[PDB]
Amino acid sequence: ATLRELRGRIRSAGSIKKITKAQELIATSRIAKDRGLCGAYNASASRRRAMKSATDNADDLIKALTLAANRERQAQITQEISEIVGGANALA
Amino acid sequence: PAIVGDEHYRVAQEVIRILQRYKDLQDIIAILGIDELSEEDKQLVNRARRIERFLSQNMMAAEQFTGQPGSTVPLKETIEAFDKLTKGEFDHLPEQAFFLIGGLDDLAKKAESLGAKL
Amino acid sequence: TAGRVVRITGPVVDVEFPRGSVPELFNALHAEITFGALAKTLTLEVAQHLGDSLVRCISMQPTDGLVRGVEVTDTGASISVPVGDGVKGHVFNALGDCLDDPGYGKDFEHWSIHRKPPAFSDLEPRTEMLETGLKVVDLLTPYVRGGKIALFGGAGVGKTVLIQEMINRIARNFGGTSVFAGVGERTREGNDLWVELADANVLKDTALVFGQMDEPPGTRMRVALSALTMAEFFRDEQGQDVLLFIDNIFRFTQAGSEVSTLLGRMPSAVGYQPTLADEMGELQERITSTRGRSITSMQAVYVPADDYTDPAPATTFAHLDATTELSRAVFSKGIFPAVDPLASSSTILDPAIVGDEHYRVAQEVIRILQRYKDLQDIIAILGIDELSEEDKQLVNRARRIERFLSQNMMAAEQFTGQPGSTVPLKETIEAFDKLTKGEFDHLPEQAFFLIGGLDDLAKKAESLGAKL
Amino acid sequence: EFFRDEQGQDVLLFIDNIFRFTQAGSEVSTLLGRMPSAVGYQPTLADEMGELQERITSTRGRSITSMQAVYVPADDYTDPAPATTFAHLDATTELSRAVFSKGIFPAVDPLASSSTILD
Amino acid sequence: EEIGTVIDAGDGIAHVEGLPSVMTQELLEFPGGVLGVALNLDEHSVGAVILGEFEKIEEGQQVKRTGEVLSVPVGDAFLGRVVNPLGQPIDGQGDIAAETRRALELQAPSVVQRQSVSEPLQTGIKAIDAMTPIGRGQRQLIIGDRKTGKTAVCVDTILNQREAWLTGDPKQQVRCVYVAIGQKGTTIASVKRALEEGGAMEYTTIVAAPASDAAGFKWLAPYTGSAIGQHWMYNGKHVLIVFDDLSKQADAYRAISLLLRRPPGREAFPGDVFYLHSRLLERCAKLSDELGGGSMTGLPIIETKANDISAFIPTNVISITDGQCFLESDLFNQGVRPAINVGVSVSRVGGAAQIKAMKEVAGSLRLDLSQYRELEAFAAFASDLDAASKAQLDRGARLVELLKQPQYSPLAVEEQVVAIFLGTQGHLDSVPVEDVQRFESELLEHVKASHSDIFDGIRETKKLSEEAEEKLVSVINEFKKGFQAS
Amino acid sequence: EEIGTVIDAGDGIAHVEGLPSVMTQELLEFPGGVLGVALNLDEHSVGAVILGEFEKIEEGQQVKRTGEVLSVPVGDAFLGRVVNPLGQPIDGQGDIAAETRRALELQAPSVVQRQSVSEPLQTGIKAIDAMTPIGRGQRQLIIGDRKTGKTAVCVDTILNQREAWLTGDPKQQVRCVYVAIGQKGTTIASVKRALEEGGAMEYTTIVAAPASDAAGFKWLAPYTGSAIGQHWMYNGKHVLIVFDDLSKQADAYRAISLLLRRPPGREAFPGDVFYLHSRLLERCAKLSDELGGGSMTGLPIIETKANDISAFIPTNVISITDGQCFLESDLFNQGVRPAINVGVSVSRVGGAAQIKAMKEVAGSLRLDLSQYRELEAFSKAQLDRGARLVELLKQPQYSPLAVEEQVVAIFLGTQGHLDSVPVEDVQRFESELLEHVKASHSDIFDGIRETKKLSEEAEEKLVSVINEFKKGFQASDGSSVVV
Ligand SMILES: Nc1ncnc2c1ncn2[C@@H]1O[C@H](COP(=O)(O)OP(=O)(O)OP(=O)(O)O)[C@@H](O)[C@H]1O
Ligand SMILES: Nc1ncnc2c1ncn2[C@@H]1O[C@H](COP(=O)(O)OP(=O)(O)OP(=O)(O)O)[C@@H](O)[C@H]1O
Ligand SMILES: Nc1ncnc2c1ncn2[C@@H]1O[C@H](COP(=O)(O)OP(=O)(O)OP(=O)(O)O)[C@@H](O)[C@H]1O
Ligand SMILES: [Mg+2]
Ligand SMILES: [Mg+2]
Ligand SMILES: [Mg+2]
Repeated sequence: ATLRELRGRIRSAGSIKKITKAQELIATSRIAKDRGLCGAYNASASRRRAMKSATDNADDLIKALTLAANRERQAQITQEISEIVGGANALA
Repeated sequence: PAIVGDEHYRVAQEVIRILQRYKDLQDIIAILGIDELSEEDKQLVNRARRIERFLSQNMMAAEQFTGQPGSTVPLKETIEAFDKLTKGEFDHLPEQAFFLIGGLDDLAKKAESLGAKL
Repeated sequence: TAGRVVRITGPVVDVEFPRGSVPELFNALHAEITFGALAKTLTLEVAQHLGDSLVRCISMQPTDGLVRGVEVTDTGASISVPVGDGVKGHVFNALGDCLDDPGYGKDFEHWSIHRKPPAFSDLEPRTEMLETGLKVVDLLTPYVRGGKIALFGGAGVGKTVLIQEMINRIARNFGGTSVFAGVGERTREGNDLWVELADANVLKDTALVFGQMDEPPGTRMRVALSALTMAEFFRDEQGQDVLLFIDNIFRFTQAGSEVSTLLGRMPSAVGYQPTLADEMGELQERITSTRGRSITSMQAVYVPADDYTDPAPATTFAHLDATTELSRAVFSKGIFPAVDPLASSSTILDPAIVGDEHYRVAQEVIRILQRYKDLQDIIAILGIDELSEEDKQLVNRARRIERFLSQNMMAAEQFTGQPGSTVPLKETIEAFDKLTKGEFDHLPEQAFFLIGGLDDLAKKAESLGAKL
Repeated sequence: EFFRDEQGQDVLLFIDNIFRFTQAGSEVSTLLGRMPSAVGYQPTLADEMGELQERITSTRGRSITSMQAVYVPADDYTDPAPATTFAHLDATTELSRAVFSKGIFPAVDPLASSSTILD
Repeated sequence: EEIGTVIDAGDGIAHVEGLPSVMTQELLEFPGGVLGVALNLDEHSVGAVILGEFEKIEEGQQVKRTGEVLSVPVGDAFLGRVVNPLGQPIDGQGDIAAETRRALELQAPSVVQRQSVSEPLQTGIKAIDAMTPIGRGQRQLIIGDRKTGKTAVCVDTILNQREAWLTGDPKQQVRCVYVAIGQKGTTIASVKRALEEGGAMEYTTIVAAPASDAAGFKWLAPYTGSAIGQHWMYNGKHVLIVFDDLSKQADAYRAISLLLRRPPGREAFPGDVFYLHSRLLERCAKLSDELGGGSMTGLPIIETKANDISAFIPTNVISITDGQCFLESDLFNQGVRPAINVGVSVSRVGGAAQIKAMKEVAGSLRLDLSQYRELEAFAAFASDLDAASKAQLDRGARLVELLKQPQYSPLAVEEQVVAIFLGTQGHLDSVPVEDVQRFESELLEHVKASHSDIFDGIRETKKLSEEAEEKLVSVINEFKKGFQAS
Repeated sequence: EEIGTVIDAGDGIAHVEGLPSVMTQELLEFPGGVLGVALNLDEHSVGAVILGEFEKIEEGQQVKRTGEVLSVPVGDAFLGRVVNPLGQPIDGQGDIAAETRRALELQAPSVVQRQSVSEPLQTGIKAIDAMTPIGRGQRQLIIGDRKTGKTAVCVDTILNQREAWLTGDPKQQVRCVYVAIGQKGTTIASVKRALEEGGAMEYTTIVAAPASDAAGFKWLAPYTGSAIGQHWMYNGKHVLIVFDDLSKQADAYRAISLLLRRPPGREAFPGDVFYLHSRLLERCAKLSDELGGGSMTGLPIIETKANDISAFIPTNVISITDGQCFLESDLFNQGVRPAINVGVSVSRVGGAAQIKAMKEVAGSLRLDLSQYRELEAFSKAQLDRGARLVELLKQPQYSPLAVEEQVVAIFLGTQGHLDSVPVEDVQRFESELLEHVKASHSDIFDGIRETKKLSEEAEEKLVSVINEFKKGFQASDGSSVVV
């Protein structure tokens, strides 16, 4: 279930990255021209910077998750082979 | 369509489309919240939550697990009810009205018990 | 009545004996390697009876140079090590040979390194706090006097430094005897420990047994039993309070896996020996207090490839009273000791043993850190700005708490030049009560890093610009 | 090698696809009953790749230069086959659909492509 | 008598030649009092697992048949005793006067030898008794990571049977068997002390196979405990058996099977590990009235790693038992204790394992909490939710508070009925979330001090009468005036 | 004499019947000068791992004893030579007149045969020599992704020992062994060329098991280099051994184990791959004075995949060595070279083996850089200082610095003398300035080198010279860098 979970996380992170990127570009448009995606502004330009940061973080997260997923993929192949060959060796 | 007919098939496909879109949106709703969705996507999310709840049903064999006697919904009532649900005709009812009931009469009764009216 | 070598497969040797003279399991046999540079007397330990009067044995020394057909003599007994007050202050190898004074101890009483664990009716659960002065240990993972403590961690997250810390905090003013087992660890670490103990005047109360990385798997599997035999003698015969330090018990399991492979056994999961749990259980159940006879054991458990689900540490968990799980993620943040406060545990962290206040404060710390961990997915993308005011407040509190669980350690001075600190348990409880209640929320986060008690907190907050 | 060593020529050796060489080696290893290594590749993966690649060299003033199509399983560059191959690679040329669709030939992606001697 | 000879031996396994008439799974005597069991029978030899200390086994030693399949002594004398998987005392209190002997592999009751599970086995834990109720004859898996509270749930269930024991009525009494498999000896001793303080050792037996035991003893201990329980079950008694835990028994069986060189399966487990657990757990049953009406309730424990219930052994055992209580570290650390994951924890007997009053108050509690958790996740970043959604969230937070319970703090079933009634009928809505616990604690105390007839009515009639409901509602409303909401 | 015969041969393994008197791990000669090591000895045959050209082995071939356990020739004649893991020359320069032979699997010095690491082993790399100092007898892991500069660090360290060599004092000289395991032949040739141009082959031996070699040679190479080095170390010499890289040796050993049908574990590695690396690296030690005080410093190299230091082999080696220099690909591609990562890079035991001047100038440097990284992730003055420090730690390949020059450069960075200088010129600035101090005021370097300390008078003169240099330093931008 580790690989299934990692794939689900990768899908979620991809959707988030797409949304944040669209928000960043729309905030760029609205700069030339309530909500909480403005970063530390409460604590358009600020939303643009916050969405840039968020989409970059989503990209970093996708890369890390993909690395972990590929490690799990390789480990699963190796383990499955180990079980198959262990059984075959037992019978041989 | 050849077997179940055009109405059944179209309603089924619409339900599936809505639920698929809702599943696509769930991650965004979880991280960024629902207010960041488009108004059309918010409409779809409300419809989808009501639809998924209305797919649940009080089954007879489940009385022992819920204390509630089961129900049976004729095919025609199912098709008409889900046609209405996909069109947004029950969007004014709380989603909890759609949980573990039978047909539209049960829906009206549960909505009344929760304050709203069908 | 002598046998002869018939097979050699690395550190494992098959020996044929005349019918009727087959040695008993665990008997020590002796063979000779005569090749000049590698000349030595091999100690073999009987591991299996193969049938037809053949035994499979594990060599305690490398078998390089051994020849098929050479004579093998059965000593008639298992490997035995010298016991008594004389072993204190001296360094030994897994066979009981003194390394700092060769020949020393040959005249002492010798005990077989193989014995049964104490009878179940002699066992008494230990619930008594061993106070360390480390904030995180005392608060969240209180150690048990006469109990079993483990330090889990991946490569280089601070296990050995924490073992040295606990030697400093527990062994130095200890009144009883200490036994240190180096199992499959760095030889220079052993030399460093020897020198450090001599400097601190603790060596005279300590027996050091080393079988380190550059040893055959058989020595790495038996050295722990040798050290444990000395500890058992001190516990049972001498009626002494005993400390037992082991670094690293995972190396014992790993050597068992290597030996099992050589012995021809079918592998279990992840290539481990089928008897992994059973070997570990024999060893661990020997390491224990009995009624009126106390051993406090502290063991470092290596976690392969940072995989806490690996069968070796996973099996080790059940044998412990307190478990400090070091985390790579904590280590990466500069937090020393790199304790994972959410994964560590103590069987005595409950209100009945530590009291209502300690338990409540520990539980509130754990709740806040758990909430912070749950928010990490959201924070990793958006930061804290999207959180609700309650969650923002909690996240600020949790960051300060996780920093304040760090501590300048005594053994860390060699790395940072900063002397360590000791925090009384009462002060730790009070300080974390204030922290969870939000009384230090105005102080900057860095003020909580690598300090001791509240006085240090005030001084560092002042040095930064705030004021407590 | 005959062209380089006996005719004293410079040779361009194209290999499409080097991954299929690695995989054929894995299949042969399986047929011969050898226990698979990590991710199911032959235990001698690196040795086979080295024996092939170390023969592609410059010597005595003449060279064999090789352009090799590489398939990356699962797009995973840490997969043993692409990792072993890239242990021997000196440059990468990625041809991009985007660049081709602009009429730019050769359709080399100037940002994706790289070379180990551009220093 | 027939005699074989040891031809090879190691690691707790032996191979014996001869013994032509040995049976599969027969007990074999080795010299020195050591016993074994014949697992592999082929023309050449018998593969035997040594149940004890194998370091004394040598090539050439004589092995004797016993003529007995694996069996253990059984009787009432095992109550209050600690034994090893052969039924031999290990508590140092002398011999146990066995009533008789039971073969370990006697078959489970058939489909027609049982009747439906219909009697509650109260745990004293509100979350379990209201949301995953356990009946008599049920198998309820307690599964979770280390230190999530699995042993605490099982031991508190054992301790909660003391009142039933004191009644003296065997139709009410529950005798308890605690099987410790692969546990450190001091942990078993601490469990025994906990039982002793609560007076549970009067009706409890501990079968102990600590981590120092041979893999054979660890493999057998569940079956030994099951046979001891079955002796009572078939004599009209009610038995609760705890297996702490079956993960270690599966590992011990795998060790034995690999040492015998049987071909491994997934995770190197033998092909019949599922069978190992299923044939054990199907012996827990509710017997029909023709066979005495006895029952044995099973509480197997499974330890998962990294909250991975998809591993081989957890999946097997989940697919065997009549529901599971899933304990989570994240829930535990949040303060949800017992740390039950409500969405995925289920009881497959359901309301049949509850008294009427509990069934009525706790009707849809589990689904309500599941939907609450779903809504909580969905409404995490919602601003200005619906009125109905806000009401659902408030109610669910109150219910979650209501289901928190300290260790060693059992509630009688009537107290649980009243506590649940408070939450599900809406009487906690006016109470702040943070005070919910306190409120319940004080309300129950109040009903205990006066209006104690509400508890009496629930206890004696198993249902909350309409008039008792009216009185309880009035009592709650009156108590709320004096309650100080911090 | 005893003659065995090949009964079967496959995939670098052979089985030989006969040779009743053969020893475990004995070297066996197969026809055509092929060698094998007797791994498994039973009553039917001897399993042998072939070290060399396995394709020449045939059934029925005669096999002869060597009478020698697995061993290599050792002696001073190996300096400046390139050999294979058997000690056979491969540089085409004739025979190597060996002093003696040394068995490959001799045990490491015991806990009581060592002493604390106390003498620095200067690498000439400012980042390492300042932040992860290496003492003689220490094992420092060089770990990173492919093409992150690992070989460059190790080769620069070897090149840095030329000045020590020229003194002729065996207490100061460092003899170098460079073991190439599974490396491309062209890269070994380039390494040898760089060592020759730097005058380093005089005191360096190369053990080569290139990528084209069979697994037996790749598996053996580190032990051969270690034995060559140990011969010198036990004779009171100081040795530096580089294993480039141990990832490939682990792969070779895994191949050999699988071909022997040993059941694997994690990542299909044999259960004793940890032992493979740990017994090798335990033999790098600082000997006690009773044993001569010699030392062997190990620089194992590990290649990670995608910067994953939590994998099996990297974690094994991390748990063997006394610290690691983590080379990050992100830094390398940003032009930060050598691409050392401060957060993960640490010297466990080299803190004591650091001259006093370097300690004084670098103790702050460590903290400044560690905190500047987190700040830059997101004061302004500390940002400028951190940029200047990151610039200062950059270093060209093949150009190690003497410790006195490192002290002066770290002084410049740490004492704020670069706050005025433009970032883009810091490098050039430092270079020119150091050259100035060599041409004139060279007594500063002499004082530091003799005393190993930075004196108050020398510090004052250094500041004066820095100001005078700033007077006439032409920034690329054109602006003066004065004050
Ligand atoms: N309290 C501390 N303060 C500062 N640095 C520390 C501290 N603890 C550990 N370190 C750093 O971490 C390094 C590793 O510590 P330690 O040797 O205890 O790790 P380990 O877990 O035993 O490692 P291994 O798996 O390699 O044996 C130490 O050399 C030191 O650099
Ligand atoms: N309801 C509870 N409230 C508070 N603490 C509890 C509760 N239940 C258990 N605990 C505590 O949680 C810790 C773990 O409990 P327990 O030993 O029962 O868990 P486990 O899953 O069986 O553990 P292990 O992995 O050691 O076998 C113990 O300290 C116990 O006191
Ligand atoms: N200090 C440096 N300054 C500038 N360029 C450098 C430096 N070190 C290395 N390089 C460049 O980086 C290239 C790769 O470095 P190097 O070969 O040392 O890395 P590596 O990690 O050992 O590589 P590989 O994976 O090929 O073995 C070198 O060819 C050189 O071009
Ligand atoms: Mg360590
Ligand atoms: Mg438990
Ligand atoms: Mg390199």
